[PDB]
Amino acid sequence: HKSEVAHRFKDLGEENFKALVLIAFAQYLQQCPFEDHVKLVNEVTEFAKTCVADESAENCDKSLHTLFGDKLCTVATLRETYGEMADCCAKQEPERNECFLQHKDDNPNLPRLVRPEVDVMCTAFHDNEETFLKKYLYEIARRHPYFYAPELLFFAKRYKAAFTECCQAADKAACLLPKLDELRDEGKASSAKQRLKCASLQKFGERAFKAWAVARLSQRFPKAEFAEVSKLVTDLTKVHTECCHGDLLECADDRADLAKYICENQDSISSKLKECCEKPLLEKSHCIAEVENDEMPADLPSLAADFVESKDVCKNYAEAKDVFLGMFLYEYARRHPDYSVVLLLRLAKTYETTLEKCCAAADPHECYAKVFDEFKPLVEEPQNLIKQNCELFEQLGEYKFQNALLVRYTKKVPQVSTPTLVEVSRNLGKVGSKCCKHPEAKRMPCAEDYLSVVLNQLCVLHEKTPVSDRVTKCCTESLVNRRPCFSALEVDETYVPKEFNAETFTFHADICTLSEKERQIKKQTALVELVKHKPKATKEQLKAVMDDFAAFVEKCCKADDKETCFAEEGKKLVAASQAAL
Ligand SMILES: CCCCCCCCCCCCCCCC(=O)O
Ligand SMILES: CCCCCCCCCCCCCCCC(=O)O
Ligand SMILES: CCCCCCCCCCCCCCCC(=O)O
Repeated sequence: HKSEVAHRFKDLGEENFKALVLIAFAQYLQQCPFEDHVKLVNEVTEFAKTCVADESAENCDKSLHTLFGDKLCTVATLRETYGEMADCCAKQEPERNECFLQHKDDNPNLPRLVRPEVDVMCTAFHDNEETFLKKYLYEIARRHPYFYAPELLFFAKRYKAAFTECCQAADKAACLLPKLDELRDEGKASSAKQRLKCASLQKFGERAFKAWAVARLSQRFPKAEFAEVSKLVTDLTKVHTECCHGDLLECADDRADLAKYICENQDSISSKLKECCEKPLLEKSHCIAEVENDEMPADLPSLAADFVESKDVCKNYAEAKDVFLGMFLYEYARRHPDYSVVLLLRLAKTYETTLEKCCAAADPHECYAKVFDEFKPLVEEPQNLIKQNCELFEQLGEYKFQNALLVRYTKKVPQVSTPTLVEVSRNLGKVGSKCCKHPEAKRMPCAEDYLSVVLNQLCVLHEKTPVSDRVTKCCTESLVNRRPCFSALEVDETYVPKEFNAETFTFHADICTLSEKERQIKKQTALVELVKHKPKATKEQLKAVMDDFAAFVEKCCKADDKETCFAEEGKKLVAASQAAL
C-alpha cells in the first residue's frame, strides 16, 4: 500500500467510499449542516480519484488519519462552534487523532427525528433518491456517533430496500411502517449490544469477557479444536478493546484481519461459512458474526471421564487454572447450543468453586465426585421459566400477556415510574412473540439475546434517576447473576398504597378515535396506576375490575352521545370498583 486512500477506494468502491466518509465526518462534526459535509465528501472523493489514477501524485503518500484530521481542520466555523476540538488542530498527528477521539460527544442536545407521513417520504424518495438517503444517513450518524460505521451503512441499504418495495405498493403505510418498525427495533437492539459489550469489558474485566466469548464461539464452531477457539478469543478480545476505544479506522482494520483469517482456516473452524467468505471486504465480518451453529459431531463422550473421575484433575487445574476452566467451558458449551451463554458461565463458575474447596482438601476425588449434580438444578431454573412463560403467552394473546406482566412487575417494584413499567412490560411481551415461536431447542439463547438488551436499557434509566436499592443490586451484580437477581424479586411488602387521584381514572370519548396502539397504552397506564392504588388485590378482583372496564368502553364507544356516557358510567365504574377493593 503506497497509497492508503487509493487502496480503500479500490477495495470499497466509489459508492461505499462516499457513504463511509460521510458517516465518518457526521460522527466528529455533529453540529455542522448537511450541505457542508457534502462539500467535504466530494473533495475527499475528488482527491481519492487522483491517487487511484497515480499512486505517486501529490499528497497520496499520506496516512488516512493524517488526511482526515487535515480536512477536519480546514473547517473555519470550527473554533466558533466546537471550541476545544479546534485546539486539537495545533497538535501533530499521533497526538492529534487521540484528541479528536477525546472530544466525541455521545448524544448532544439534538431534537428527536420526526417520521414524516408515508406519502411525504415516498414522493421524496422518488424525486431525489440519493440526497433523501444521505440526508437521513447524516442524521442517524450525528446522533449515534459511536455506532460502528459499516453496520450503519448495512442498515442504510435495508431502508433503501424497504422504500423500493413499498412506494410501488397497494397500501403504503401497511407495507412500510412494519418494515420501518422492525428496522428501528434492530437499529436500537444493535446499538445496545455495542454499548453493552463495551460496558462489560470495562466494569467486569478481560477475564469474564473471554469466558463469555469462549462459551459463545464453541457453541457456534463445535467441530473446531480448543487451541483454535483460544486463538479466535484472543483476537476478538483485541478487536473489542480497540472498537470500544472509538478509532473507526483501526477498529475496521482489526475486524477485517479477523475475517481474512477465519476464511483461510475455514476447513478447521466451520462448514457453514462458505457464503460469508465469498462476500466482499465490507460485509465479511458482519456476515460471519451472524453465522449459524455448525452441527456438532454425532457421538461425543460425556465429560465426567476427564473433568470428574480422572486423577490428575487438580494436577491439571493447578498447572494453569483459567486454561483448564477454559478447556471445560469449551467442552460443555459445544455439546449444548440450547443453553444460554450465561447458563454455561454459571456452570463453569460452579465447577470452579468446587475445584477450589476440593483440590485444597484432604481427599480430592471424593469431595467433588458429585459436582455434576449441582448442575441439574441450575439448568432447570431458566428452562422452567421458559416452559411457564411461553405456556402463559399461549393462553392469553401478546396483549393480554403484557398485562399479566405489568401487574407482576408493578407489584415487585411499585416505586418505578408508570411510563417505564408500561414500556418494559410491552417489550417483554414482544420477546414473548419472537421467542416462543422457537422450539425448546432454541428458546433460551433467544431470551438471553433479547433480555440482555432489555435489561441493560433498564439499568441505564435507573442509573440516571434511581428508585429502588433492590433494582440497584441487580444492576451492580455480575453479568451472570443479573437475570436471576431480577427473577428473585418479591412483591414489595413495604409499599404504601398511593393517594387516589380522580383524574387518573377519568376516560374521555377520544379513546374511541385513537389507534389500537394508543388505546392499549392508555388502558395499560390505568392498570399500573390501579395496581399502585390497590397493591393488595387478587387475580379475581383485578379480573373483575378489568372486565367492568371492558364493558364500560364497549358500551360508550357504540352509543349515541359518546361523551355524557363516558362521564356518567364513569362515575359508576369508579365507585363500584372502589367498593370491590
Ligand atoms: C480461553 C481462556 C479464557 C478463560 C476462561 C475462564 C473461565 C472462567 C469461568 C468463570 C466465569 C466468570 C465468573 C466470575 C464471577 C466472579 O468473579 O464473581
Ligand atoms: C480522508 C479519509 C477519510 C476516510 C476514508 C474512508 C474510510 C472507510 C474505512 C472503512 C473500511 C472498512 C473495512 C472492513 C472492516 C469490516 O468489514 O468491518
Ligand atoms: C428503572 C428501573 C425499572 C425496574 C423495573 C423492574 C421490573 C422487573 C423486570 C424484570 C424482567 C426480567 C425477567 C425476570 C424473569 C422472572 O420473572 O423470573
